[PDB]
Amino acid sequence: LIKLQIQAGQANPAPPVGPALGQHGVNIMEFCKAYNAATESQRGNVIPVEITVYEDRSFTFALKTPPAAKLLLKAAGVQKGSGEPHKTKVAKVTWDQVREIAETKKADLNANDIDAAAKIIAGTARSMGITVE
Amino acid sequence: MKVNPSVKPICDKCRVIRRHGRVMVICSDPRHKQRQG
Amino acid sequence: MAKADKATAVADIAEQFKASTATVVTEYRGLTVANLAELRRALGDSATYTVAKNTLVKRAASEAGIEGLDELFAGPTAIAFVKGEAVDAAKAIKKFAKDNKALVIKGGYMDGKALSVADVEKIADL
Amino acid sequence: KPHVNIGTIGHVDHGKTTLTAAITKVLHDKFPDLNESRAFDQIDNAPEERQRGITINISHVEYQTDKRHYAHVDAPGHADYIKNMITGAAQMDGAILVVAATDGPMPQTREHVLLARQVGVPYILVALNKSDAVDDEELIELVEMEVRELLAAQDFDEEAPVVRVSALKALEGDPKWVKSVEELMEAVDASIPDPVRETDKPFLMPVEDVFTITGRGTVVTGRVERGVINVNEEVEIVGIRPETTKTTVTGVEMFRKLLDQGQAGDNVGLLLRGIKREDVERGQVVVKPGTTTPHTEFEGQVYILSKDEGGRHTPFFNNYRPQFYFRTTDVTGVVTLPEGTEMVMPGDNTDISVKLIQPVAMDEGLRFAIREGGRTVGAGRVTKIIK
Amino acid sequence: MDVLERLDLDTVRDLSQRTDRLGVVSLYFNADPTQNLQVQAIDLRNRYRLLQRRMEADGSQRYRDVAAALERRRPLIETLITGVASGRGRIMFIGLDGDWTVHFECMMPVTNRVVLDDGPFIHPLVEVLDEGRPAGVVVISADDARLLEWRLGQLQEISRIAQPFGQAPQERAGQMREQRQAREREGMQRFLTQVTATATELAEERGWERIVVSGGQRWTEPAKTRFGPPLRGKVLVDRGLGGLDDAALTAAVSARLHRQHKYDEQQLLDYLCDAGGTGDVALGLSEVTAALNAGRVDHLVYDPAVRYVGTVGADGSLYADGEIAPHSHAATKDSRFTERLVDRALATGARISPVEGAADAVLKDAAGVAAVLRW
RNA sequence: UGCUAAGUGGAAAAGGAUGUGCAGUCGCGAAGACAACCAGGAGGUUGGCUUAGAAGCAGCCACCCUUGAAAGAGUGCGUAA
Ligand SMILES: Nc1nc2c(ncn2[C@@H]2O[C@H](COP(=O)(O)OP(=O)(O)O)[C@@H](O)[C@H]2O)c(=O)[nH]1
Repeated sequence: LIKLQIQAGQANPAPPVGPALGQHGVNIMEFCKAYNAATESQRGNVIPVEITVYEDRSFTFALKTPPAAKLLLKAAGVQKGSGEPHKTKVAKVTWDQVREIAETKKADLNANDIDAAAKIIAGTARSMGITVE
Repeated sequence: MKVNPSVKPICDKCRVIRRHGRVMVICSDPRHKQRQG
Repeated sequence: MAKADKATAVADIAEQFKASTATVVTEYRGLTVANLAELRRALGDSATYTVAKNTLVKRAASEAGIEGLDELFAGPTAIAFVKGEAVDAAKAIKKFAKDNKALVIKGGYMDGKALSVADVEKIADL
Repeated sequence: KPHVNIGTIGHVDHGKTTLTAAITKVLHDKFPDLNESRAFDQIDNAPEERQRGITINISHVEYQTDKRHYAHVDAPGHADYIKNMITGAAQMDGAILVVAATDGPMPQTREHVLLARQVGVPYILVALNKSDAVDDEELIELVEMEVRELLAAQDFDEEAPVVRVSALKALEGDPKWVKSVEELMEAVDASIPDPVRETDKPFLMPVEDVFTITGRGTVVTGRVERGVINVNEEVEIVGIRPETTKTTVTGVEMFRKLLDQGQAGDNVGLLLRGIKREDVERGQVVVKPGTTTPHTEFEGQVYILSKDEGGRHTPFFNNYRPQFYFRTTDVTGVVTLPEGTEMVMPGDNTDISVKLIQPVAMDEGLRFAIREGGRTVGAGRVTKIIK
Repeated sequence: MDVLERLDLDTVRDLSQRTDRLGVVSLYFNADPTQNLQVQAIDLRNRYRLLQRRMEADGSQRYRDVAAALERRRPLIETLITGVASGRGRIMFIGLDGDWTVHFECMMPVTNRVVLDDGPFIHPLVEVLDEGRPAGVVVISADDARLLEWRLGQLQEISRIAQPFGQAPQERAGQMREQRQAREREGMQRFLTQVTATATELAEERGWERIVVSGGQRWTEPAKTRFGPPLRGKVLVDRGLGGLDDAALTAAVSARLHRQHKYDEQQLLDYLCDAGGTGDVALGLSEVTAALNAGRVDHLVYDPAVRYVGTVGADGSLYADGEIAPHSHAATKDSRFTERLVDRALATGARISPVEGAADAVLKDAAGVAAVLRW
């Protein structure tokens, strides 16, 4: 069972993805074709996938949602987060933007309500030193 | 086997016991085995 | 959970019976936390599922007229309070219990009387 | 009694080990003086081999029937069969396909048929297993038809002596099936044509050194592989140089002692006439004329070593340019993968098309190694001489 | 503008990052007096003029203006011939837009070279740094001790100590030869201890790799045996360094360190030969480049004499000649591939060991290039 | 009336240690404390930075939220990750 994050439609290159996918014997160029076809309209969003490998080299995969950490980074426009959070804060994010990111992650979070879901995303922004306003 | 005047539990699995008038440390890791002398 | 916390927890279980139409008692040993999320999401529209210390329930069970259900608080115990109707939650648990086989029902309490496992099964088919 | 190699192939969990056990028991019961039974565990506990670095698990068992000594090879897993059939230190002359009647062929059986056609084992015959547990005649009929078509399509013996046997009951001690096991024995003795002897094949010698001594002249030396040589027998030097040379022997040295003929396996000392050291070098072959031809392109089926065994650590792509090692020397050669493939991970077996840069002798079934950086990174067989 | 000193791999790595809009020209001048200086100067000017001709032959706008820049910087050639110091090997990197001319001089010999790329040519400079690692020299006498440093063929004095446990008894209290000899031996023993302590401290401070100890016919082995376990395996012994002037001292120390460096390189080649076949060493250009792409190379060994060529991908990757990854395309060809290999190895943090003669005997099949995989 | 098990008595330091006797403070516990056995020990997420790589577990900064019986931006071992 392989869990890793791949760019939206740039799975073809091997060295980041190939060797990690080759340990279990899965042939690379077959996966990089199937994955790229499934995730093409979402260009610009890094998207992870759970890869399941069966005993006979045959594999199946299930897609996921782009990371909460990555969605906040582009919602503010900053390239990289702060190296010393709680001291130097790279950007600010309105509470409206937070509830949008919590909405697109709703299929992968614990919270039943949108109120508690937004708090989950707000805690992540505290990790990279992004103010929530 | 380490033979030093000071013996101590290097890891969290070592135990300090007392055999035949000696202080000893016994673990599952053979590097940590040591007696006092 | 010191003495003060035990007094707080025992108060919560006291009101659970009073505000609930009925209760169903089960055990959960072997259910992964992900497997529990299946049951609570299935029961979310109808009932609430909690667990509590076997002894600490009995002290809280003395504040409600449920004095006939002391024998069922042995071993691991998980109790479900049904707030809306009875069949809706019973069918969901009965379906869930058949598959996993690690969920076992010990009894129930409806119409102010203790109830057996074989009787709770028929409530789903009612 | 001409000893002959065979082995079991077929999908895993079809009684290959069990059928070997039955054969051993029956041949020992018929000839307790001659054949000795092998225990089931020894069949199912294959000792590990690491020859040339390649890891294999094989079980070797031997027994003599009334006709000729037999050698029997059985391995636990499919990977062992692929590796052993490809690399092939000792190649079998005929194989038995243990297709159980419960479910007929599965892809593993198809690939065993494919590899058997590839490396060049000539003869194949079937032996349906678990005939006891299957009662319906229609099942065995359909399985027989399917296997017959599978064999015929792969250009094998369309009239293989198919036999129906229950291995488990026969091994247990049931006399109802010891007859079937011994009829396998007699079918194998009738079938599996006897191999041609090495001394019978035409002459062929790989050149190794060009020692030059006083009073005699250049002495091309190399262990004769196939055939026998005679003085005043015209021969051909064919190999890496562009042009073939035609010559004649003038004596055959062995151990400083002259002879008139040299048979296979003899560390001979051919002493040709009108030949100087500048005209022969290691890699060329001395052959009986016309028998063999040089080539620069071909197609083979190789098995690429893994990192653990000591091969590469990364795949290769088109125009991969390793050293190909035949006989006594290696020449570079560009590789082209088949269509529908553009990378070969280590530990995989695959067909490739090779284009060398210096002509060299070959024929279908020749064994060659792949060397890179000075170490072995693969092995295989030759399967088609394109040009 | 920048006559840099104290050259190490950090400075070389940072210097390779410098870039220009048109290009950067790298010049390596062989100022060795033994070979005729005029011949080397004429060869350097010839190579410069040939570069001018090759750039002129294109005739395109960018090529024309960069050629004009080439003939603008002609006098700088002479500025290399009359170097600032008396080094035996000179290097100058000139930017074709800015005025920045990075200058460096050392005593390690070099070969004439004129290159024009998008940045400095640091490869032969890495070889120079390989052949000139620092070392310490300790010359001990019954009267005093002398501590020096050797780096890049240049011998710097560090310190001089005089015998602190020495005095003349002057026959005041029943002196005999035996008592005077005993006193002298004890004093000399303590002096060896003190000098060894000082040299060990200097070694741990300045990062010395080897030490050349010279005590004489009597006091050379005790000095070697004083050094501790971390250092006693890296001490060379020469018994006649005292009484030599600076020229002879530098010559002897350089010869000894060169012998030791060649020995170490041979041992490295033997290790690479032995480890191959276990899968732990990537041999050959194709496998080495694939490992560098994955960032697995913990140690790169290459032959500076071989003229490696290869292909560079569209994402900065490296491939052997002909073999290109399926997804990748637009594979440019790089003819000076050795600089690319060294640059990638530096970018991944590996160790560079250019072995002078690896592709002749041991790694002949691999064409002189090998790497030690991290996993 | 007690203490010592070392022949201490009938030599010695920094320091190491579940030897043993006496006295005095405090935590936890029949709401089940301590030891042991059965089952959970999760999601955002591979937190941010740095790094060839750094995913609880070279290193630096923070150390939130949710479902919950509880589950640490992680107490060890382990892998190049
Ligand atoms: N019903 C039936 N079962 C068999 C017969 N022969 C073998 N088997 C069973 O099928 C299994 C086949 O295993 P096998 O293929 O011999 O293992 P391998 O040869 O090591 O791959 C064995 O465990 C036997 O118990 C048979 O004739 N009839």
